Amino acid sequence: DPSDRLVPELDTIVPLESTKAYNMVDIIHSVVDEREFFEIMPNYAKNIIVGFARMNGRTVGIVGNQPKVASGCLDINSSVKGARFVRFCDAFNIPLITFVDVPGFLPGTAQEYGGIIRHGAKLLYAFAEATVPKVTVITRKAYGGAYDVMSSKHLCGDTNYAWPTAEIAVMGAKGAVEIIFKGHENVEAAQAEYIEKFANPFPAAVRGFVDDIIQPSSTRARICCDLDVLASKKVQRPWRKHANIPL
Amino acid sequence: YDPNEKTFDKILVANRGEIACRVIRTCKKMGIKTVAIHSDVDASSVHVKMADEAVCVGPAPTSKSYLNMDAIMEAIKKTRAQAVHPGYGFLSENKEFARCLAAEDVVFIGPDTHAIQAMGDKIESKLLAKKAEVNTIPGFDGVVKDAEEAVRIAREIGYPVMIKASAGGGGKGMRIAWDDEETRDGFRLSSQEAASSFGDDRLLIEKFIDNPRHIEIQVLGDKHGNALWLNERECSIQRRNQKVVEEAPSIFLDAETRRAMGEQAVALARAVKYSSAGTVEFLVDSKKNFYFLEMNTRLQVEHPVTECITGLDLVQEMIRVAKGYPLRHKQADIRINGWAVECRVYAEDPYKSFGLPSIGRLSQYQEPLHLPGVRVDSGIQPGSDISIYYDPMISKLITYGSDRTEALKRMADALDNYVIRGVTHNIALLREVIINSRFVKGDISTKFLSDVYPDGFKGHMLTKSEKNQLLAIASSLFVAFQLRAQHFQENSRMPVIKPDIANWELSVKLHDKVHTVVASNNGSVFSVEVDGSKLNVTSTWNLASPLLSVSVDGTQRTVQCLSREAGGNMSIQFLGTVYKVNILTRLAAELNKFMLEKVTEDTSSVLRSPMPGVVVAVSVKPGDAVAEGQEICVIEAMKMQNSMTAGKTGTVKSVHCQAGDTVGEGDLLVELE
Amino acid sequence: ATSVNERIENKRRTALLGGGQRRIDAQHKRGKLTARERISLLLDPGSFVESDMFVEHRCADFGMAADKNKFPGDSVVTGRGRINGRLVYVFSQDFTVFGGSLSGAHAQKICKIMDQAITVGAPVIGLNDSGGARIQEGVESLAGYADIFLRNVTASGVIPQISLIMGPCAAAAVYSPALTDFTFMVKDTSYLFITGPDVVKSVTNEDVTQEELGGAKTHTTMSGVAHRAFENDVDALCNLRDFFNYLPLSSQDPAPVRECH
Ligand SMILES: CCC(=O)SCCNC(=O)CCNC(=O)[C@H](O)C(C)(C)COP(=O)(O)OP(=O)(O)OC[C@H]1O[C@@H](n2cnc3c(N)ncnc32)[C@H](O)[C@@H]1OP(=O)(O)O
Ligand SMILES: Nc1ncnc2c1ncn2[C@@H]1O[C@H](COP(=O)(O)OP(=O)(O)OP(=O)(O)O)[C@@H](O)[C@H]1O
Ligand SMILES: *C(=O)CCCC[C@@H]1SC[C@@H]2NC(=O)N[C@@H]21
Ligand SMILES: [Mg+2]
Repeated sequence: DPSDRLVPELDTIVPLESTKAYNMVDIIHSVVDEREFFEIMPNYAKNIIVGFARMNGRTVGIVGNQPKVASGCLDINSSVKGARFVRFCDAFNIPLITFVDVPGFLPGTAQEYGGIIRHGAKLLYAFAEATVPKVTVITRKAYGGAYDVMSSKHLCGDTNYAWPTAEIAVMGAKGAVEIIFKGHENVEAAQAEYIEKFANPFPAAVRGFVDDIIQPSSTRARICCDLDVLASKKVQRPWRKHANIPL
Repeated sequence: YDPNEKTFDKILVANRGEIACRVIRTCKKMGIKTVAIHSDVDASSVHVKMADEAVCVGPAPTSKSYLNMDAIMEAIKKTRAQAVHPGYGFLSENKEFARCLAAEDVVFIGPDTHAIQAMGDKIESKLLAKKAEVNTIPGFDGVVKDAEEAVRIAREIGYPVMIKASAGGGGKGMRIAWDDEETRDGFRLSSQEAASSFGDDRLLIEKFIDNPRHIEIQVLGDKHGNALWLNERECSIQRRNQKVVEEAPSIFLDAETRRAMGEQAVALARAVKYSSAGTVEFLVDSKKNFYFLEMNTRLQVEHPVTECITGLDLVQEMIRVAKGYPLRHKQADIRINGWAVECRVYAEDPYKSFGLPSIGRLSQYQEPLHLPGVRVDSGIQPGSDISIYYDPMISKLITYGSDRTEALKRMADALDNYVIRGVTHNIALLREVIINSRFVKGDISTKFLSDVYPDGFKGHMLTKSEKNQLLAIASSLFVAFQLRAQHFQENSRMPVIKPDIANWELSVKLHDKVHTVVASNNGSVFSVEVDGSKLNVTSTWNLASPLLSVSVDGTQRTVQCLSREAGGNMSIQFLGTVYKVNILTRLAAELNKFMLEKVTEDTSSVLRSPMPGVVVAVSVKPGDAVAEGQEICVIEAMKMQNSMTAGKTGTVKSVHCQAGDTVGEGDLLVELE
Repeated sequence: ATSVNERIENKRRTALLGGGQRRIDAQHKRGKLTARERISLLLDPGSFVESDMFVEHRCADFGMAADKNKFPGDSVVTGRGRINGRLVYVFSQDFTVFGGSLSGAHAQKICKIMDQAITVGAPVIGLNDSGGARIQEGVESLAGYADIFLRNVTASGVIPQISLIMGPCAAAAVYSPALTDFTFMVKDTSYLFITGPDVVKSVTNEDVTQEELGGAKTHTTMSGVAHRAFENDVDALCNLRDFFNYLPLSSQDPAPVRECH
């Protein structure tokens, strides 16, 4: 399987409007070698996807959001499921590839009473402490602290890419409009200018939060090359017996 | 192809898909700008990207996007398009469309309004053909209204009676009678269905031809009163009264009959004053007698297959005629340049009613363009989506050769080397038809699919030698995967001790039989013993490429490995058919003999939705005791309405499908006993 | 004659007053203290050394470059001090300025304090009172949070990290306390929830209030997020000093030993 194989079927997989959902497993199958994927916990906490695959013959760990289930929102079970897999992959020098499409965390009193804060912290910690090479591709939404959690560049991420359909923001364009222009009460054109200026990957691109805005048909060709140059990655961290993960 | 020829500067293609791409390509070859109209869904299709400029003309449904007169007219105004090419279907045969186009300043590339009006109705077309001294099918003139008139006509047209309603393209409004009892009861039923469909109640009664052959004469006419007949075509292979395989030169016909047919078609075209490209269809019997049957006043779907044997671009000639220039060729210039065969690759499941439309998205799509003598007309690409709104046709595959055998061999190779992953296609049926003995010999009719497969398409029935070849290929592929699994990189800390196994003893389960296979490897050559029979399989063994070419005992075979699991299951497309084989090691099978059989909850009593789309109506309710052959409900999608029969007798336990509700594929609709 | 001295004095007197005396009175009416007096209670008298006192935010969109939207300090007071003679680094979020929302300068000051603490090997104590992330800042605000998060993971197991929530905390502001070793709350004043009750009604259609959703009792009796809850700020800070007396300054130091009777 050539490492420069193109994937033109990913050019239009993401629907234009955010209401519809797609299957991240299709993207994963298209990108990886021979379209072979060993998925871990495929029937539990299905809003997140974790598994093992190969890129250019090298074992890689795949983490992604599933917009089919619960619109891809993170919750307790998905947080723990992703966190332990990420920790295992980091412990055994296995590179991580992340596909990000997440609107936020699942709201409700059940999540708050169950300790959603602790498990979201678990996932954020697992992504932050990893010293293996990690490559992140944003396919659409990345809102709020979830964007920080899903292996942002600011967590010592190596390479971050955004598809042309991506959008990184503090929160939704609407709610941002009614939270900024509260007293203006003339949001008819404010919404238009806000969506034309911020509802796109440019604010993250111009500040350097994403390395490049790539075409979806080159994703595999972009990833393998990175995994070729990050194989010798080596970082140094302060000494400790062990850290205190929010278990 | 003369750029100096001052033709229109901008042309609007008011269609979509393969015909839109073909028209755009022809216009680009002539240095003409194009305008592409599309719906919201088809915002990234092949034709919109191929053609400069694009106009969204409405939502996904065709009635509001491609049949929307106002949007198309506004697009023409905005783009200042001089001419419009309708292609086939949609507004190709609409008189009000022609009136709107001829209104302001823009020309319509096709027949004039008078010709379309004359050919629209079957009775007027038949009387015009009779005036044009063209052999017509035995039948009465006018509209039949009473059973006495129907039986009176049946007296002279014989017991075989073909009750056909006016209009209804695609096989609609057609019935068959065999007796006066059958005559009048069928005429009652035909009047009922004509009132239900359009209310015209105009029924045509004619003699039913036994074992007919559908022969189409392509005719090209200009505005200067010149008509040319470009050989013939054969479209006998049909299901649901729709053509799938077309053969350009009719092996059934000879020179004299072909000349007579062409002269009659030219005379009829002159009578109608046709000034474009069209086709005149005939039902040739076994005794080489041809009877007129309908005239299509548009570019035919299977027009490329004749092009290969004539070297003429029909779209280019149509555009030149629309400009006003006369025909550039004479009758003697038309000359047969070999043999050409065309197959329509559809997105349908051939195992269900010789084709059942299916939806999905193309994960992989590759055409055999590198193979010799292969031309592909496709309006799709990798990642394209098949939706219920449009025609599920995937592509048209055309092969040209010196003779019929070369063309058929090239077609078989192209079908074997054509990759579609994501949807279900009818390549198995096409390949099985191509290599059929009757088709190769030439004895075919309009009911070839029905009588060749009475129960239905079951797949290729592979022989003993082919079964051994398939088993050898599967075993070699399994062993190749096992060998590749052991090729790690050097560790320098814990060296890998590769096992030195010589013979692999395997149990291979195919269909229901279990075979014992002994496989050995000598580099690139696998020696496989299946039940004593010894074979040698050699190949590059590239396990990642979608297509794998192997040589079994010298014979070259192209196979595809669609699926593969660690449990031993493999799906292999071989000779165009997908076979499932379960491969285990001998010890694995011996231990598997102790495994308990899991309970399977399949005792019939349930009928899911075989086809996606919208259910028009539900004919059953809970507590209804249905019988065999009783249709549960009717579902419409992609201009086709299908009713699935229960196939068993049992009281309906519950009903989950309601009339007018969107129903996906595989959804459980009605439960019964 | 140079007006640099008068400008410096004016900037200092503005920094001490935070966002204005009226907002200080509003904060006091709620039973809450300001950041600077919280620091004064927490640390030993005459031992607080402030850092980045004149740092201001750099936003320019939505008319945030006006003089009325410029505050020295940017809703956080950061520095170092001593508890019972032992060094500690402290930051206190100022709810007076933009509701304590985190901006680029806020995150920069917190990150600088954490970097100094990890360089010298001293614990970090953080008093959290923040509405959330400044929407006017945009993605920058998010970036800042992530920076803090990264350090919260880098210092984990190296220096003790203590969080005391003394006001509302929502959105991405709830993850830094979750990454710290210990987390204390103040009754009837502090809150911790990712989404507010209004969004909960919008999505799941149920009636809950802020106290039920993210109150101190909720997180100390059924959620397992907070460790202890105190009645008010003064008692909370006294108990924080008492608790800090137990811990070592770094993981490279042995367990503290005190005079015994
Ligand atoms: C990780 C998951 C997510 O991303 S969830 C969506 C992201 N949410 C956010 O970014 C902010 C959420 N916080 C809020 O909406 C409110 O501040 C909350 C905490 C709900 C209300 O708290 P409350 O006790 O009523 O305080 P308050 O309304 O009296 O405070 C008013 C002053 O605070 C300010 N403030 C507050 N939040 C922001 C903000 N995000 N951006 C800018 N300013 C903010 C207000 O502007 C207001 O300013 P001022 O101090 O009166 O001058
Ligand atoms: N009189 C007849 N006798 C025997 N078979 C017939 C007769 N009329 C029609 N058929 C069969 O039905 C098929 C449909 O014929 P026809 O081209 O008239 O259909 P249609 O649906 O009107 O076509 P179109 O799509 O061109 O409008 C023929 O190809 C032939 O197989
Ligand atoms: C649905 O999108 C319309 C498909 C095109 C029309 C079809 S294709 C074959 C039939 N012949 C014809 O002239 N129109 C029908
Ligand atoms: Mg026809």
